[PDB]
Order: sequence, then structure tokens, then C-alpha cells
Amino acid sequence: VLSPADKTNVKAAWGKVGAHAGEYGAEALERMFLSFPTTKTYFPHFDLSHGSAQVKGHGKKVADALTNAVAHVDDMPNALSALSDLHAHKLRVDPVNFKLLSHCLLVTLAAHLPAEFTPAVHASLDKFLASVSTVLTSKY
Amino acid sequence: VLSPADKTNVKAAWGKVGAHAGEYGAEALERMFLSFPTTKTYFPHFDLSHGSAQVKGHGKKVADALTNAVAHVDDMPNALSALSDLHAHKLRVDPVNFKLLSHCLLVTLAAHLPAEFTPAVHASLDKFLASVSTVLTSKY
Amino acid sequence: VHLTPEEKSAVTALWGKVNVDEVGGEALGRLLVVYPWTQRFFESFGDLSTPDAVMGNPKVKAHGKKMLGAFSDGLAHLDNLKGTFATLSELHCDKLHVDPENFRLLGNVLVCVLAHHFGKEFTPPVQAAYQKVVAGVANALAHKYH
Amino acid sequence: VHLTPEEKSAVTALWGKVNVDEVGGEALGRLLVVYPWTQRFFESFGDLSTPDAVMGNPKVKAHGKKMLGAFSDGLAHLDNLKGTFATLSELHCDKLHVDPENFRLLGNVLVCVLAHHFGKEFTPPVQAAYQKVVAGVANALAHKYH
Ligand code: HEM
Ligand code: HEM
Ligand code: HEM
Ligand code: HEM
Repeated sequence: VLSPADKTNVKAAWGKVGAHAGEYGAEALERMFLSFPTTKTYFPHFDLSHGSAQVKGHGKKVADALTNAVAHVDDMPNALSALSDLHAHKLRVDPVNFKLLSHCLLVTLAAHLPAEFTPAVHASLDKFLASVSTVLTSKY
Repeated sequence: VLSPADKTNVKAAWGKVGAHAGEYGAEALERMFLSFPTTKTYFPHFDLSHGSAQVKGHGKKVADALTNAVAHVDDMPNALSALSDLHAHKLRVDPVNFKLLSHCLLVTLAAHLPAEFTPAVHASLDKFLASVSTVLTSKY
Repeated sequence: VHLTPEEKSAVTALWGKVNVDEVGGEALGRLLVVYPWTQRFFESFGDLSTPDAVMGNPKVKAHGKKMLGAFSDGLAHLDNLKGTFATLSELHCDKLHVDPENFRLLGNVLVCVLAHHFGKEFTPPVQAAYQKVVAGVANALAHKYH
Repeated sequence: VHLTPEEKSAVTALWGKVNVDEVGGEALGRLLVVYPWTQRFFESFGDLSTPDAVMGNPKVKAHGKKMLGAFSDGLAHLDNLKGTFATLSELHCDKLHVDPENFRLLGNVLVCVLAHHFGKEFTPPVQAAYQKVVAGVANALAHKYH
């Protein structure tokens, strides 16, 4: 459950992401694949090397979905509807893996937003990513 | 997110619990304390021995709150409002511990409801207990 | 790390009554029903569309007996499960890439199945003993992830 | 289990730049802010009402330096963290009853703090190396729970 403060913090921090949205998504994915190799088995048809055009393209999609979630933070289940179905039915993504990607997104944000990544904003982003993860795992 | 089928399954299984509601709550607690000793530190003022009047009394409270949740399954956050505040603010219960108690409640239900505890109902009860746990940890 | 004699007693006494062939199919089946993402590792098993389909699936009971076989084997070697589960650890970790959290869930499902089957006989101390066992098996299987 | 030479290289090179005194207060502080139930173990520390209060709390930085001290110590002994963290394992497990999941969260917070501090220098392979470290420390601390 996001507080008014959380939503403010999330909108502000992600607003500072700007044209890097795609790029940061791709980096979070690479961080996940390298730190948590079990996740790689979901992308057997991706080249997961550094600089992979496929990871870059996919990171932009992941970032865009996060942006949709920020833009509609009061009704994320509705907004992420098709994605919930995809990850649970079609892909059958293990819920543990959402925690891994969420952590790597925080690390990426931390690494790129020195000023914005305060303890308060960190807490807000963590809860936001957990709520997103809840929605994406909600149709099992 | 509980499906129509989940709510039916949960209402039916818990409906079969009847006058044992209190008793089963107490047993789930005892199962938790014995299987997961770290949980005991939340009740330093309870005697946690088998047959403890305090555990029995508390199990009835836990069972009653579950019943409230079943009775208002479409708006659990509202229904469990005061309890969410208690467990997060006052008691600061570690979210891991809700998974432990939830498991021990399933075990108790399994041990007492041979007929009702089908695979489908098991799945439904697990999701129900997870949603309850989500609400009770929602005010951190 | 070590079961007490009373815990060992609880485990072995109960397991002597377990229908190895049946309890295995049941736990695996319930894992697949209760935690549906776990089906992703068994695409070959055919029909897993509904709970009845999953439980009644020949491939699921067959493999569940295999799984529990390894478990039944694991109980006769409770001293060092690490060495005992090594072949299975590499398999599950290096080749299947099962997240170790699933080992924990399976053990808890098994506990639910035992409770279902034994009812009042599956007492809280008996359960506590089996929780140490299923955690040990889970950790042994996860060792190759470390 | 074992860091590769390149991972060891990543860990030690970065840690030589870490302000041990400061990074400790920061990680503990962020743990208490981000995962508020963890405050339950530090009732003695006084004011923890707001994020600024928590981060600015003298008792939190003092103990965070202690904590990270044990961590900084843990890096000079990466071969057997189990024996290395034994005193702390009994303390945290037998006496404080901290759930081991919290060891995992703290390690991940530490990773976030390192990322914050080092920015681009905290690359994905550098992170991957530290994830193996924080997981090792977490597991070593949890050993007495098994
Ligand atoms: C914040 C959490 C997540 C978000 C926002 C997200 C977002 C997305 C989006 C937007 C797509 C559609 C891509 C497209 O239509 O081209 C997608 C697909 C996919 N996702 Fe995720 N995802 C998340 C978590 C995960 C995790 C944890 C995994 C596995 C470790 C995963 C695995 C996949 C896979 C395998 C696809 C299909 C890719 C393909 O076949 O091209 N997702 N995700
Ligand atoms: C299904 C999940 C849970 C439910 C429905 C639940 C329900 C309740 C209820 C109804 C009360 C109020 C008792 C009263 O007013 O007399 C309560 C209090 C309390 N709960 Fe829970 N609880 C749950 C999970 C947990 C867990 C996992 C823990 C810790 C391991 C916990 C620890 C406590 C403690 C320490 C109290 C105060 C007891 C006292 O001081 O007398 N609860 N809970
Ligand atoms: C936690 C206790 C578990 C035990 C004791 C166990 C045991 C076994 C055994 C004995 C085999 C047969 C290996 C062989 O043919 O030599 C096997 C195979 C397999 N296991 Fe498990 N398992 C466990 C958990 C899991 C879980 C949770 C999953 C997936 C979610 C899983 C997925 C698989 C798959 C897909 C195979 C087939 C691999 C093959 O034969 O090529 N296992 N396991
Ligand atoms: C995960 C890595 C951790 C490390 C390396 C660590 C290290 C330490 C150290 C060195 C001490 C001082 C022990 C002494 O005075 O001899 C300590 C004490 C303490 N730790 Fe941790 N800790 C960790 C995680 C945690 C977590 C997650 C919590 C709680 C959520 C926690 C709670 C405490 C408390 C309450 C004390 C004070 C006990 C006392 O001095 O009487 N620790 N820890």
C-alpha cells in the first residue's frame, strides 16, 4: 500500500530518469543476469552479452511498463493487466525472480541518481517495485 | 487476487471449521512455536506450553480475525485495518513470520479436514492466507 | 544439523507408515497446483490444465515417486544430506535452474500432505521434526547454488 | 563458495576505497528505514521516528560501524566465513532471534549503498562479486539456525 508520500517520491525519482529510462532498464537486466544466473533461463533466445541489442530493446520495454505503473499508480492492477497474464500464464515466472529484478533496479537507480536516492526515496521505490511485482505475480 | 472459485473454496472449507475455530487457531500457533522457535520471542509474556490458556485464548482471536476476513473477502484491507496497524506499528512483526503462521494454519486445516482439503482448496486457502498476510504487513 | 533422538523417533515411526509410491505423486501434484509457476519445469508431462488433470496425470505420479524415492533415500542418510543430494543438487541447480525457494515450498507441501494423510497423528512435535528434515533436504539440494 | 580471482579483485579494490565508519551507519540506517520491522531489535537506540532521525541517530551510526566492522573483518577471511561469524551467529540466532531473511536484506541494502556511493564504478560484474560476498556472509550468520 503506497502512501501519498511514496507516490510523490516515486514520481519524482522516476521523473529524474528521463531519456535514460530504456538504458537503465537494460542495465538492471544485465545486473540481474550476472548476479543471479538462474534468471537467464527465461531468455534462452536472447544474447545476454554486454551491449546486446536484445537486452537493450527489452530493457526499454521493462522501463516503459514501469512508467505506465508510475503514471497510473492508483490502479496498477488495471494498468499492468496484460503483463500480469503474460508473466504468470505464458511465461510462468517464479515470484522470487521479481525480487531479484526489483533489487537490481534499485541498484541501477542508486548508481545513476546520487542526489535522488535518499533513504526515504529508497524505501518508496522498494515498496513501489514490490507492489508492481505483486500485480505481475497476481494471476497464478 | 482471489478468483470467484477461491472465495467459494475458502468460504466452504472455513465453514466446515465451525465451533473448532478457536481450537484450530491455538493449534496453528503451537505448531508455529515448536517448528519455528524464532517466532516465540513475540510472546515473551505468554506461557507457550501445550494446553496454555493464553495460547488457547489467542488462537480464538486469530481464528476470529480470519473469520472476519472470510466474511469480508472483497474488502480485507478495510476489515483488517486495526490489525494491520497493530502488527506493523505496535508489534513490528517480521513479514517472514506471516508465511510461517500461514503454513501452520494449512497444516492444521489439513490435519482436521480430510475431506475438504483437496488440492484445489489447498491452493485457494494458501492464496487467501497470503492475501491476509499482505494486508497485515501493509502498513510498514 | 542434527535431529534429537525424539525427533528421529518421530520421523522414522511415521515414515514406516508412508506409502512411498502415493505420497510422492500427491506432493508433486499439489506443488504444481498450489504454485503454478513450478509447472514450467515439467512441460513434457502433458495435460496440467486443471487440478484433477494434474493429480491424475500419469507422468506426475511417476515422477513424484522418483522425487520421494530420493527423499525416502534421504532419510536413511540423515547425517550428511549434502553428499547424499550432490548429484541431484548439480542437476537441479546447474542444469534445471530451479530456484532453491522451490525446494522449501515442496518440503512444506510434503508436510501438508503428511498432515492430510495422518490427521491427529501428525502432532505439532511430529511436524517440528519433519520441518527440520525438509529444511535439511532443501539446504542440501541448494548447496551447489552457493 | 569461492570467489574467482576477478571477483576477489573486484571486491578488494572497491573495499579499499570504502569509508568503513560511514558506510556502516548508512546501511544499518537504510535497513531500519526501508524495512521498518527491523527497528524492533533496536528499541534502545532512541529516536527512530523519521528517516532523518534514523540516519542522524548517533546510536545507529555507532552500531552500523560495529556491524560493518565485522563485515570488513569478514572480507579478510573469505575462505571460511562459517567459523569467522560463529560468535555472531549464536548471538543473532540464539539470543536475538533475528530471522535470517534479514541478513539477506541487509546485504542487499549494503549493495545499494555501495552503488549509491560509487555510481558508475559499481559495475554489474563488480555488483555480482559483492552479491556472492553478501550471500556468503548471510549464510555464515544463518548457520546456527540449521
Ligand atoms: C518489474 C518487473 C517486470 C516488468 C515491468 C516486466 C516487463 C515486461 C514487459 C513490458 C514485457 C513485454 C516485452 C514485449 O512485449 O516485447 C515482458 C516480457 C517478458 N518478461 Fe518481464 N517484466 C518484469 C519481470 C520479469 C522477470 C523477473 C522475469 C524473469 C526473470 C521476466 C521475464 C520475461 C520474459 C522471458 C519476457 C518475454 C521476452 C521475450 O520473449 O521476448 N520479467 N516483461
Ligand atoms: C493470519 C495472520 C495473523 C492474524 C489473523 C493475527 C491476528 C491477531 C489478532 C486478532 C490479534 C489481537 C489479539 C487481541 O486483541 O487480544 C493479534 C495480536 C498479536 N499478534 Fe497476530 N495475527 C497474525 C499473525 C501474527 C504473527 C505471524 C505474529 C508473530 C509471529 C503475530 C504476533 C502477534 C502478537 C505478539 C500480538 C499481541 C498479543 C498480546 O500481546 O497479547 N501475529 N494478532
Ligand atoms: C525438494 C526436493 C526435491 C527432490 C528430493 C527431487 C528429486 C529429484 C529426483 C530423484 C529426480 C530424478 C533425477 C534422475 O533422474 O536421476 C529429479 C528430477 C527432476 N526434478 Fe526434482 N526434486 C526436488 C525438487 C524439485 C523441484 C521443486 C522442482 C521444480 C520446481 C524439480 C524439478 C525437477 C525436474 C524438471 C526433473 C527432471 C530432470 C531429468 O530427469 O532430466 N525438483 N528430482
Ligand atoms: C547481516 C550481517 C550482520 C552483521 C555482520 C552483524 C554484526 C554484528 C556485530 C559485530 C554486532 C556486535 C556484537 C558484539 O557486541 O560482540 C552485532 C550486534 C547486534 N546485531 Fe547485528 N549484524 C548483522 C545483521 C543484523 C540484523 C539484520 C539485525 C536485526 C534486524 C541485527 C541485530 C543486532 C542487534 C540487536 C545487536 C546488539 C546485540 C548486543 O550487542 O547485545 N544484526 N551485529
